Amino acid sequence: DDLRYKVTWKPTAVADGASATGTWLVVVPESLAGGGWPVVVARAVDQAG
Amino acid sequence: VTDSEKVAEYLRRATLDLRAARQRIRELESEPIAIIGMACRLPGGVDSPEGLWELVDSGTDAIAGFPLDRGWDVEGMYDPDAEAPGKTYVKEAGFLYDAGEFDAGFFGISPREAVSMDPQQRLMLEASWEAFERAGLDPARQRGTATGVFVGATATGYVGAEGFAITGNMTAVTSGRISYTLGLQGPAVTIDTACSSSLVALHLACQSLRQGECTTALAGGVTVMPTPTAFTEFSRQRGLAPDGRCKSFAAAADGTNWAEGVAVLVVERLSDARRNGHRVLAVVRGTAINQDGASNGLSAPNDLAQERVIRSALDNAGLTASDVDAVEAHGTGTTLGDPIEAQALLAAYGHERPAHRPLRVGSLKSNIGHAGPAAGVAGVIKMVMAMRHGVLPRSLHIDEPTPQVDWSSGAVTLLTEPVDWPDSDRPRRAGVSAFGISGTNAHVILEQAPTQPAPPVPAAPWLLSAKTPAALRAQARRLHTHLARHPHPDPTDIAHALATTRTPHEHRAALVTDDHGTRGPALAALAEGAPDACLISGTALSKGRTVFVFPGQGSQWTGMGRELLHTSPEFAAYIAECETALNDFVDWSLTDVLRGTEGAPGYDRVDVVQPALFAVMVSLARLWQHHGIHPDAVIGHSQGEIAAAHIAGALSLQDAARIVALRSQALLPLAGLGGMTSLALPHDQALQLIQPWGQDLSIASVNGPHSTVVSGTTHALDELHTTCDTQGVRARRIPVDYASHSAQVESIRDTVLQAATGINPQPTTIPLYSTVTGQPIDGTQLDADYWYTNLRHTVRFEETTRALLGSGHRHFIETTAHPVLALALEETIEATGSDARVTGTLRRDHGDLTQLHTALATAWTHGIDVDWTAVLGDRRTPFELPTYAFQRQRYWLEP
Repeated sequence: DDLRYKVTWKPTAVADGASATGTWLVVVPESLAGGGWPVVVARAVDQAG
Repeated sequence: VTDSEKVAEYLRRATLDLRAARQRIRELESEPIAIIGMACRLPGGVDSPEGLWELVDSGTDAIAGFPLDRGWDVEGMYDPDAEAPGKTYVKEAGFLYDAGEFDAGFFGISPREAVSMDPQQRLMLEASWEAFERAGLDPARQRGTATGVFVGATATGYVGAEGFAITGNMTAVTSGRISYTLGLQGPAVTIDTACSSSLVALHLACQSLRQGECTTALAGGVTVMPTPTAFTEFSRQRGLAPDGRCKSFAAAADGTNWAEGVAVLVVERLSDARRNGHRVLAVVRGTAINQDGASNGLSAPNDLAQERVIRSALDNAGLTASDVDAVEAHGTGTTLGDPIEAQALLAAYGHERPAHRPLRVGSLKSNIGHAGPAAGVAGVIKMVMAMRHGVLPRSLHIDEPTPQVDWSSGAVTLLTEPVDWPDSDRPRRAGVSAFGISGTNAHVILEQAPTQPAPPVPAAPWLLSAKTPAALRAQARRLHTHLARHPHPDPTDIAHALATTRTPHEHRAALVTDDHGTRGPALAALAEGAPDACLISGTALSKGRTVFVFPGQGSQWTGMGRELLHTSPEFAAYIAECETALNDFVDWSLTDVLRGTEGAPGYDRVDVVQPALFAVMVSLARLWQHHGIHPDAVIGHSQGEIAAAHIAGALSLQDAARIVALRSQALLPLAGLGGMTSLALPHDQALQLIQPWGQDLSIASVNGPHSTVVSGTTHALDELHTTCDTQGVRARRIPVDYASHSAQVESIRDTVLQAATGINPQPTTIPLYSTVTGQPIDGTQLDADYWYTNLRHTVRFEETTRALLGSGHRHFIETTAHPVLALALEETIEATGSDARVTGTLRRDHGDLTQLHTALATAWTHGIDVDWTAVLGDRRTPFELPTYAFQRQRYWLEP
């Protein structure tokens, strides 16, 4: 029992975040195109500074 | 007079007094109470009312897994069966995973005390500071105020530092500490009435406001679970839901679930809030509290009591059942509680109202679970934010209305989906219920805040401050992000809000610019800490007396003060006063010389530069005084002493003008005979360097430890210039044509004795440090011979500055049009091991209001209590700003 372990996911407080400094290179598959996640994350980094 | 009018006037007085007394009765029984500020920290990453609004509007469920950093054996305290000690069947619940996080250094609490401190106290302290900041009130300036603190809390059993452990866990301290750290003086009472604790406290706070016992109050609650005892023991009777979701008013309602949180409201009387120009968010119109009394067991609701408290709250508010648009129902999610609450709401509210305007019922507990004592107050915060946005958020986990209660009447409807709130024909109104386990019910009625310029000052300074540099950078970043999501806010309103409604901390910074294109980049540069042209930074000094320096020749340039004559009215008035005082013994108008009109003499002439410099310097000093920077001393330099004397009260304006004008005129025969030269050497080296020339030259002034000025004949001066070139000394030649502070002045001695004749010296209101003597001088000793000695004997500015530093003076302000003694003062300061700071007012080619505000901002940054009320006006729109950026650290007791 001394050598028993388990992986888990600790909940944690949401970080306040900061400003997205500089330019960020987002790379996306062509199959996805502009669908769900890519456009929204692009918008999020756009408003992040 | 006829008896008819005689008694009619008495009738008028009597009925006016009757109206006043009746209005006083109305405002003493039930006055509307303004919620001028709110703060909250709730599950789901919520740390502000805006965060709560974002959570509820998006319909996000904050229920999550148990904390793992609290020493809980979360793996070994879950089994499915509902009957076992130390085990619970609930996987998830609302939590504050940053509950242990606390900025101990901000409140002066040591880490060891903080570790032995209840998390409820820490959360309440932070939430109270945030609430005061959000109300437009500086929390530091509330010290000594009659402010009450009513808090709902319970003893949750959180447990060199033996003393801290006692007061750090008593529930009575949970409110008291708030009034001790902030220095409040109103009553501090910790209420404990189970789930109704916070809302009940708010009701009590309203009474404390209505009797006049308080001018402001903190009404709120806090709930923390340091141990899982609320989950293991309470689950024995299947009280909690299996999945842990509080299904409010739903057929799947099969229990409740606990949740941590904190929520406070800074509340003030509506009339008082209106008088002080505070932003009113909502208006508590009426409240009521009662008890279930006889009921089917101690822990069981009674519909009759809920109807009674709802009706009592409505009567106290003076509002009808149909007047309320929505209700924040308690909605515990229990199978037995929910139908009782629905029946009470239907009987009380949904009885007589239009069929097309049913009462909308929601529950915050569907989003975050049963927040506990802090629930009820947290509820009103939701019902405030929606009331600000005109949108009623939907209640989650409602597959359909529960069939236990009959919705056939149709007057009450659940918020299955968001509903737009009408804003026509009456203010938006709502209700909140906080029915408690112990039986104490509580209902509160909220009403929409009632509907409520000056010219924009140019180059309004934006002030920022914090306890530490990292906190300052966080403040700058937070302000930048807040301003980014704002449609072109007025810069002057932001400046006023930052200057007045925020505490000045140690590490300070300022942004002064005349255009709204550099402020954003400047805020960014402050955020990452890089320097910027319009950014100023510094560390204020806790103690230190102020000094006004008055340099003599050197600080002149064409057009100086020209812009202030138009922009600044006070400067124009002071210049006009000096002009009137100076017209007697001068053959030109000062205003023409300053404005540079055609025909007026230039600054090349000796007889006009000293009067003009004197007037400009006096006006600038009085302008500094007008902004609240009252000097604790003054110091001069040759002619500047005269100006200093006028600020010391030794000489009237007429006497100072007479002295400076006639003394300048008496220097005219000296033109072309000699001159001055400034060289960088100590006093001894300069003195022994002039020995070959003997009596021809003299030490005109000792500005600093490695800066001196020697005056003498032109032949001697340019003979010594080549000697200095041989020795390699930067003997800078001062552009003058007169060798004052030398022997030649003796040739005009009688004339200067006539120049100062007729004056009436007086004792000095402000101390004056004479450069001639090197120590403070009596105001009555400034006779004609003193002025002759000042023109003749060498200036000892370095020794006088050293004496000033020794006496405990730290802020040196040069009131010139351009700094000339900043280098010497800094050299003296750094060669003494003193933390004094030097500032100037204007600079070459920069004399508009922008430069004046830059100088004021720099002075404030160094720690001078500049009165920003004069600069930025008395009152503006209450612009809202982000709260302080706390630098939290984890403090928690190990098992």
